[PDB]
Amino acid sequence: ATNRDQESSGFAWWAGNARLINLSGKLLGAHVAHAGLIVFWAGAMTLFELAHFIPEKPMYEQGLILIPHIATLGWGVGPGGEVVDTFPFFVVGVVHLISSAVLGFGGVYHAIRGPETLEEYSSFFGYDWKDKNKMTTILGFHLIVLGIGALLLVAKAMFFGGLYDTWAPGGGDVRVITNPTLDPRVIFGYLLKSPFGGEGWIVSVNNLEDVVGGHIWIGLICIAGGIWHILTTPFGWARRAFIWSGEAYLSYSLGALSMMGFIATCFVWFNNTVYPSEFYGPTGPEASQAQAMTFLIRDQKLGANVGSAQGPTGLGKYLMRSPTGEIIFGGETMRFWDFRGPWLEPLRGPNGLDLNKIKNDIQPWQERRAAEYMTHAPLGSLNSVGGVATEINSVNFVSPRSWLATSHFVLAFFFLVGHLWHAGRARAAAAGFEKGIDRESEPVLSMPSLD
Amino acid sequence: ANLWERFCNWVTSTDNRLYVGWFGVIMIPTLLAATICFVIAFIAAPPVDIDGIREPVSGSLLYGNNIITGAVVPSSNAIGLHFYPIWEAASLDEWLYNGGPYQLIIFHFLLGASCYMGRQWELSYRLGMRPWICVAYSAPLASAFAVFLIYPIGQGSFSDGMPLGISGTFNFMIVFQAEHNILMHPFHQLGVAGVFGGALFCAMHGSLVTSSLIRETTETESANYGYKFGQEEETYNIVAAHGYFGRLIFQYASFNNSRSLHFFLAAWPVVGVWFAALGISTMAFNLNGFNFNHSVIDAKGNVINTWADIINRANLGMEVMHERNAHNFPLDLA
Amino acid sequence: TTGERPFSDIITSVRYWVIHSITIPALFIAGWLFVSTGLAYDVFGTPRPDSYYAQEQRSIPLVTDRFEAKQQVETFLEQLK
Amino acid sequence: AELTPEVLTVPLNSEGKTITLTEKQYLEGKRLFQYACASCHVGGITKTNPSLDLRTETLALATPPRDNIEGLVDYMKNPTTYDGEQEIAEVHPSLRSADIFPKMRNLTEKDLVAIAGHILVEPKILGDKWGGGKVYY
Amino acid sequence: METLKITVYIVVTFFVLLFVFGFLSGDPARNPKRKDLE
Amino acid sequence: ERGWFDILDDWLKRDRFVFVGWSGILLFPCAYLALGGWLTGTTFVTSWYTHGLASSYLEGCNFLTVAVSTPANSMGHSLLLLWGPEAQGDFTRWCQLGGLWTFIALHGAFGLIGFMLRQFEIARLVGVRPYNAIAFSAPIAVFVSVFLIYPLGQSSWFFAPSFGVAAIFRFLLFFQGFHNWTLNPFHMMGVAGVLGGALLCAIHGATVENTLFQDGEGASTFRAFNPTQAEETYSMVTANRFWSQIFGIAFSNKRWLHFFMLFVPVTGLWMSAIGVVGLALNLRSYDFISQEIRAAEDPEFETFYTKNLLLNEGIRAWMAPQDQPHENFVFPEEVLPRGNAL
Ligand code: CLA
Ligand code: CLA
Ligand code: CLA
Ligand code: CLA
Ligand code: CLA
Ligand SMILES: CC1=C(/C=C/C(C)=C/C=C/C(C)=C/C=C/C=C(C)/C=C/C=C(C)/C=C/C2=C(C)CCCC2(C)C)C(C)(C)CCC1
Ligand SMILES: CC1=C(/C=C/C(C)=C/C=C/C(C)=C/C=C/C=C(C)/C=C/C=C(C)/C=C/C2=C(C)CCCC2(C)C)C(C)(C)CCC1
Ligand SMILES: CC1=C(/C=C/C(C)=C/C=C/C(C)=C/C=C/C=C(C)/C=C/C=C(C)/C=C/C2=C(C)CCCC2(C)C)C(C)(C)CCC1
Ligand SMILES: [Cl-]
Ligand SMILES: [Cl-]
Ligand SMILES: [Cl-]
Ligand SMILES: [Fe+2]
Repeated sequence: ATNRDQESSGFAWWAGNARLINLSGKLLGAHVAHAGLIVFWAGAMTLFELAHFIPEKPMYEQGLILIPHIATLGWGVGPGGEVVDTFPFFVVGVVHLISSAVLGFGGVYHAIRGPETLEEYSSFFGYDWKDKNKMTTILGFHLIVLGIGALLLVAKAMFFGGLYDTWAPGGGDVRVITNPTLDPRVIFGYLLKSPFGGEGWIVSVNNLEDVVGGHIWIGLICIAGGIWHILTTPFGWARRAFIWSGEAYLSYSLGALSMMGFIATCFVWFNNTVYPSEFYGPTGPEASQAQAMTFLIRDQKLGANVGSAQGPTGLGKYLMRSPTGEIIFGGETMRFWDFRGPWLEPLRGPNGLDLNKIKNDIQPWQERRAAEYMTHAPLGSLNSVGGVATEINSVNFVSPRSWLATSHFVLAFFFLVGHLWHAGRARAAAAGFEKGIDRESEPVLSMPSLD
Repeated sequence: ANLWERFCNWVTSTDNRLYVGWFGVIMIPTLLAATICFVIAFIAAPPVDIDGIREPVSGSLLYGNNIITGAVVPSSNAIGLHFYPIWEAASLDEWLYNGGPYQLIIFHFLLGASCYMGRQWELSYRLGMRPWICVAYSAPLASAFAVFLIYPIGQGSFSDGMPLGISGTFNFMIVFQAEHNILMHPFHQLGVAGVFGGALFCAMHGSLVTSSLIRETTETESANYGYKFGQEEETYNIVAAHGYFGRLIFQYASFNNSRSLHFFLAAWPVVGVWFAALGISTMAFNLNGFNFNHSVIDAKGNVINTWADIINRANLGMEVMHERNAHNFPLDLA
Repeated sequence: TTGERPFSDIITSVRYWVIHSITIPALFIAGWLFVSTGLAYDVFGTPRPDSYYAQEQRSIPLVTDRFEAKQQVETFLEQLK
Repeated sequence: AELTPEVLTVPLNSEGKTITLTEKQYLEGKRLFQYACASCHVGGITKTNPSLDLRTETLALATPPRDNIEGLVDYMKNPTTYDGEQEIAEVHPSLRSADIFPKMRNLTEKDLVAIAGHILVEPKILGDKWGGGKVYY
Repeated sequence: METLKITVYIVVTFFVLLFVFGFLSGDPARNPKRKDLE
Repeated sequence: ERGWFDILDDWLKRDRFVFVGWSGILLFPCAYLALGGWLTGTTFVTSWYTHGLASSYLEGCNFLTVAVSTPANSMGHSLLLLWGPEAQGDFTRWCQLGGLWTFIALHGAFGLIGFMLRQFEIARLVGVRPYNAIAFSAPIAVFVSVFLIYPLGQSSWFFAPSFGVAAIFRFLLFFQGFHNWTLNPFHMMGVAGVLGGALLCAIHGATVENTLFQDGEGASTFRAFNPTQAEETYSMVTANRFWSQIFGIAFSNKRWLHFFMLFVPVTGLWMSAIGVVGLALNLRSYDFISQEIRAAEDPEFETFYTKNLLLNEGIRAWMAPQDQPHENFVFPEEVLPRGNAL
């Protein structure tokens, strides 16, 4: 046993994995075994979801998060997002589950049987954290891998059946993407959009042409960047800016994953394109707008003139103006006027919600959809009692959007903490004071008094 | 040294009475702007249409508030999550009506307080300290982010951010209870354990160290003079302290290791408050407290109320009364 | 140390487990039967699911008199027929 | 108090005939009502039109009358407005619109009877709570 | 509106540039112990 | 002198795994019964006859909703002794009347006295100053003010807190709707002392852990401490410089620091207790009179203060009929305060 107690390693059991920092073989095992765990869950969770799945209920009434991801890719679904074939879901689950055994095998082998360090075994697989060129090479390999991943999505969309398009003319459907957006003005334009209301940065992406085009760009950027990093070593200015150690690199990635976590939270909360409401349920903004739509329809059927109906405050009860004048739904949902959805858009004119369209053109499928979304708003208790906090037990419902937003906020937050923990530790360790202040060389004692 | 080199040396100087540093370069102007705007608004701001229903709420001292009722009032529900800087308004009079000061203040504050956290790492590095004081500060900071940014994001409006005022804070709490049943949420319960426990352990540690101070003074002087700043020897007897507390409960429930004890003192409140922050930040996406409304039913099907159902009645009172002119439709969906 | 046998000694010994593989399950089963026989309801006066209300009653049997409170409860119990 | 055969005895039709549901039918009715209806009709109200509830007195004054098994079973096949004047299958779950309300696809005649029986039995248990809304929570 | 906006934009850009160039100016070396971290 | 008293004293004060002492004679039975009574009630005992509530695991409650509930309002402030004129020796009836509530409250109170006596007794034997016992006066002031003085000023024990998670939450919301307790400057000082105490706990723990001297080679630094060591384990000088430069001020005196850590949460709790003594008499900080005079005359004047009173009025009207069943409240739908739509 090498380095497997506190005396020899300097790390207590509860920091046990830090004993692995300079043992590239065992650390490869840890990583491969862990990748096994992720793949295991993806596979097993899918099979669990499928076994529990009732095809004629909406997915979002069934506590499903993985089947919705598969369906968005265009597998197993048809018009309106109706399930036409569960077999693609079965395949995804089984293939992940089988693959996890392989990863688990390699992980266990490297972790307990294989060479503890890889450097003496191989110059290609061995590494020194402080070897800047080797670090950028491995980074380079992984960037190429990621670029290929992004192009796999492009391949599915363009050449292997397409993607589920909630926006498809005549109703949501799986659609092949033949004209992906290549224009860098549009693609990178998203990146420079404000993250505030009515703009929403990248979260605002609202058509599959832009999504696919983005991944073409990202795929090429990642492959080019990967080649770049294999062929180069870090420049002088980068050398002087960073800490070059295993723990430092971990900290950079923790920071990055934290950022991505918060982005994913906002993506699933607001976006209804890559998170189709057919599969994930209505967004918070969507369901609130759907309520206003529902009662506008109801009261207009009863004879209300919804354009001229003045609410208790003086603002229109059903319809009012946004701060820039667009006609929008009234009541509290005034906040949600940036919402856009396939069931609502046919009522939209140049100036916002069109009163003549409202009076004459609302179709029964719009009433149904608005009623459905209003009554599946993403509100519910921790024990999955659907609805407002004062609602009685009866409906077993928490929106997948809530499950996915909350989990990813928690994860992103703790990852920011991990970033700070490890970035601060990497700095201190590099400078040589992570274990405490040298009693005979206490820096503050050589500094002038503040006063 | 050139000018830039000199400037860098001053910024990062360990000799400045207050440390500046690179985080401080952002922190100083942002915190000053937030502070100045807050003070002026709290004294002199006119009423603000918080709920976008042309029903302005007075927050400032000169407009009929005292210290307890006063606030800087959140920006208008008509704005929602839209960015409303001064230059987006047609006039200062419009900016004020719509609650522009709130956005200016909370955005500068959140930026400044994040830099305050970075600055804590930064100085610890310059002084050769271990780096994690900033991780402890991440707990209140995360809590401020929860109530000023994450909750507004989830609900779709800064009008639902916590007001900057004493009574406005209570308003936020009561409405939060109505809409999320926060009391019945385990993350808020962990928060309570965090702060009640933090206070308990604070008093406990205070009392035990104070109890075992080594006699260095006479009765006509404060025992505090028995300790001199920078002395090498510990000022209390930890063995006597542990001897006491280990007998109060039992030996193995007491810390004999000061490093372990002080780590526990850091960890208990910080972790609890992280859960508090995460409670707010996840109820922001309407995953709410436990709902046991009508959970207990008799053999016929009669509802047998529990204390959960009495809570529910209180929550209903809050719900039906809050923002009494703002709802037109039967469900409060955000 | 205070003179008592260390806990870790005790709970890793065969004799402890010979004794306690009997006493622990015995207590657990006794607790179970305290409920399953219905004795718990009788000792504490807790309503069974069919004993909160008479068939047509929807009013709570609230105690309203301090000194005749015992009789009131007894009267409430009689009215369950 | 108990869920007795009498509690479970509800009007079959408008002509004075009753049916006594079994305890298992009552359980099935609750389950199926939760499955297909409670998203809008939790506790006997109607979320998308609170003016109309599932109270027995309300169902009795509906056209055709809906305060009996037959009336309710017919409602679930061919729902109408409260005055019987328009057929609303296009916007209300029914067997006739099982194509657009897919949860109705697996409901059998037996299931409809169980749901109907739930709607009639629940107010006999819950009184004003059924169709009462938050006031009676 | 416009002059204020431009002024704040310039002010913000100024301080952000200080932050970025500042941390780029050999920050790992600004500690009391081991300076050779390049 | 070597009589039975001194021999008993000897045995009581033997150094054993669980110290006993003279204080143990009060403490151990009272604490055991208080805890046992709570577990017994929450497991098996109803609140049907006192409150019209289920409150035990037996009835289907969970850990959050179980409680030992207060007696019926009609009991007034009856001691509700098992052998008293209400229960008349009947253990079953005693449970149904809320006897376990006064059982737990009263044994709880004597148990707390025992615990504080224990703190004094042990401090005396070990030869330390009794600041731990002194600090414990805050928990006692809270327990006594809230569980005893408050209901004693009200109509009955019914309005004391019931011993339960959800029940305590109900008690919080009752105090908001009826007492506007958030507005009370004694509660506000309590909040500052609790949150200030939690702040001090976190910041001091973190400061010590981050100004540690390197006293070992290990990267895990806990082993590099010895209980008997003379030296400070962390640098007060470095800590002081850090906070002086970060925050503007810093502790420089360790004795003061630790006394302050006693002072803050202890003083907070004592302040909250004083406010609750006022609430026993409905002597609330409910209103600002100037606010009300203005708002009554001026229907455009609105503050967060007036908004919170509307919430309070909702709480009162919506919760009172079920929360106060002895009043037999019937509030027709039409009288219930509600805003638009909701
Ligand atoms: C994702 C979770 C994870 C992973 C992948 C690892 C990985 C590893 N750890 Mg860490 N660790 C973890 C979590 C994890 N740890 C947690 C949560 C704690 C706190 C309790 C620790 C505390 C800890 C300490 C203190 C140490 C490690 C060490 C190690 C390494 C050597 C382990 C060893 O010697 O086994 C010996 C154990 C066995 C031989 C028993 C069997 C173990 C195998 C792997 C179980 C496989 C089961 C699986 C179902 C089989 C499937 C096979 C199938 C595919 C065919 C290994 C790379 C050691 C190290 O750093 O050495 C240099 C070390 O000292 N860990
Ligand atoms: C991204 C993560 C994620 C998300 C969003 C979901 C979402 C969902 N799951 Mg899935 N699942 C996950 C991961 C996730 N799961 C994992 C890791 C497992 C393996 C255990 C499972 C296995 C699983 C099963 C078997 C089932 C679900 C089900 C469900 C649904 C109901 C969940 C529920 O009732 O929660 C209840 C809430 C809790 C249990 C509380 C979790 C609180 C944790 C402990 C706090 C975490 C804090 C933090 C991470 C710790 C840091 C500590 C700090 C000091 C550092 C919901 C759609 C159910 C379903 O409907 O399937 C169709 C179901 O039956 N899941
Ligand atoms: C990140 C993953 C990873 C990495 C970097 C390594 C690296 C290493 N392995 Mg381990 N191992 C892994 C995972 C990994 N392994 C997995 C998943 C398994 C189970 C199948 C194993 C089981 C294993 C055993 C039994 C042994 C090794 C050995 C070795 C060493 C020599 C390998 C060699 O010569 O290949 C040269 C190249 C080839 C033989 C051709 C590779 C063909 C690949 C598979 C084509 C497909 C690539 C594709 C992009 C993968 C995508 C997967 C993705 C979906 C997850 C080297 C240190 C040996 C050792 O350490 O010696 C003592 C050894 O005996 N590995
Ligand atoms: C995992 C992804 C990854 C990682 C970890 C790295 C890591 C590294 N890169 Mg590589 N690179 C990548 C992918 C990656 N690269 C890809 C995909 C490409 C192709 C575009 C490149 C092309 C590239 C070049 C040309 C260079 C590097 C360089 C470097 C080094 C320093 C980078 C740095 O200072 O960043 C910090 C970033 C900056 C200093 C930029 C300015 C910072 C602004 C103010 C931040 C604004 C972002 C903000 C958070 C908001 C986001 C939205 C915004 C767009 C509006 C470091 C080893 C350098 C190197 O030394 O080469 C050998 C270098 O010259 N990379
Ligand atoms: C030190 C431990 C201790 C203390 C302080 C208490 C205190 C209390 N108990 Mg608890 N109890 C204890 C241990 C204790 N108990 C134990 C070990 C058990 C298990 C048997 C119980 C079981 C118990 C029950 C079931 C109840 C109590 C109750 C009470 C309360 C009223 C008691 C009373 O009125 O006594 C009066 C008696 C004395 C104060 C003793 C006086 C001694 C004097 C000095 C001597 C004079 C006596 C003389 C010789 C007799 C001659 C009389 C002659 C003229 C006929 C009070 C809070 C009641 C309560 O909680 O109701 C809500 C109640 O119902 N206790
Ligand atoms: C290193 C380490 C660790 C870890 C480990 C790991 C992480 C692992 C792994 C692993 C793994 C990751 C594994 C695995 C696996 C798997 C498997 C074994 C599989 C399988 C499968 C199958 C058999 C299938 C089947 C089926 C089908 C085909 C169809 C349908 C149905 C079923 C399901 C039946 C720990 C922490 C302990 C510590 C020490 C060290
Ligand atoms: C797919 C997609 C897309 C696209 C995308 C893209 C194109 C992108 C990108 C991207 C990117 C392009 C990015 C980025 C980035 C960056 C970053 C994130 C950064 C950073 C940084 C840092 C961290 C730094 C640092 C520092 C400083 C500041 C100073 C000094 C020191 C240091 C160095 C430390 C779209 C939307 C269209 C749509 C959908 C899909
Ligand atoms: C009242 C009374 C009495 C007494 C009694 C007693 C003393 C009792 C006891 C009792 C007891 C003494 C009981 C118990 C118990 C218990 C239990 C029931 C438990 C439990 C538990 C649990 C459930 C746990 C869990 C948990 C936790 C908390 C922590 C962490 C994790 C877990 C989740 C694991 C007498 C006769 C004098 C008289 C008259 C009245
Ligand atoms: Cl309000
Ligand atoms: Cl509304
Ligand atoms: Cl009605
Ligand atoms: Fe200390």
